[PDB]
Amino acid sequence: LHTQVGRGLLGAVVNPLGEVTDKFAVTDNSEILYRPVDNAPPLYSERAAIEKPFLTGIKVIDSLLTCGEGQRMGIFASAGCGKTFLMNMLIEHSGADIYVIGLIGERGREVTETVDYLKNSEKKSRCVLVYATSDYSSVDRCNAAYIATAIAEFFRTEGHKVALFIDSLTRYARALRDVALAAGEYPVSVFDSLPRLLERPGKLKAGGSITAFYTVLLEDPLAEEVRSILDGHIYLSRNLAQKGQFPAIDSLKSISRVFTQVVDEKHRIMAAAFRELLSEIEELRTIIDFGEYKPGENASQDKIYNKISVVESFLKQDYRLGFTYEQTMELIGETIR
Repeated sequence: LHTQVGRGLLGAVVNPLGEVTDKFAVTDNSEILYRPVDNAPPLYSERAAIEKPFLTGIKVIDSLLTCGEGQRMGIFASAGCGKTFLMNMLIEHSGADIYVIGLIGERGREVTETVDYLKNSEKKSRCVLVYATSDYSSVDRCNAAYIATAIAEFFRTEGHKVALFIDSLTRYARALRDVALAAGEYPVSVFDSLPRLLERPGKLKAGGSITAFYTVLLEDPLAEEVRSILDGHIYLSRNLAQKGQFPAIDSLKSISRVFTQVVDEKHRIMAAAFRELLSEIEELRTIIDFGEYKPGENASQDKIYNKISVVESFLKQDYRLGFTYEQTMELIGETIR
């Protein structure tokens, strides 16, 4: 019902009981406070409008799927489309003050993977990790989500720009379902914990912000209405991963619902122009695989064909590399020209 919060948790690993069990970094700060894990979402009047971009350093995201400070973004993928590696990129190449990661229902190898990743990360001293493995109860998995959010909420009230990661909402949802049948399942369900959890992030007028990334596993009914609640979603295409396209983000099947609110007109024009070229390329891919593309016949098709490699090159991104907003807009500029 209460968890540890504060700068003293920076660099630490926290189990579903709110106790530190490991560290991936050590900091000079030792601030430890206590707050409840279940807190009310901000009043609408307390919430600031999402107007400022949350840069990720990932070209396809920053250019076509631009995130906003205080936004909730879904990450939809089937294991493995490189979901974990996308999250790692989001941590490395963004510029948040503090990163809070909640790993829900992960095998435990997996938990150690994230820890070993953080142990060599440059963001190590700005991260807090909360985990719940497959060996913990369904109640403990749910609390892992609340603890991570509550930890993030404290940093937000201090005015920090916080990025919250929940991997995954899928395993969290199962745990919630198992908990629901406990006590045999007015006016409180166990099923409604999911919206309460998701409306907690955001930018506060009086405080910092929480930009949250919720991962959803694909193999689902409420995968479709976690989508309904959030402010956008990123889809990792299995097709794109197998073609060696990394990150395997399907731009055309993804959206940031705050896109036009966080980029200027010049950006908006380039993005729209890029998406059309993308659509034209997909049309040609079909025509090619149908065996109806002969060079020389249609000048427009030939012009589109010769744009495929530069477009693919723009979408491609080494996971170790991060791009500034000026670089991304510069690159997409030569792609559509």
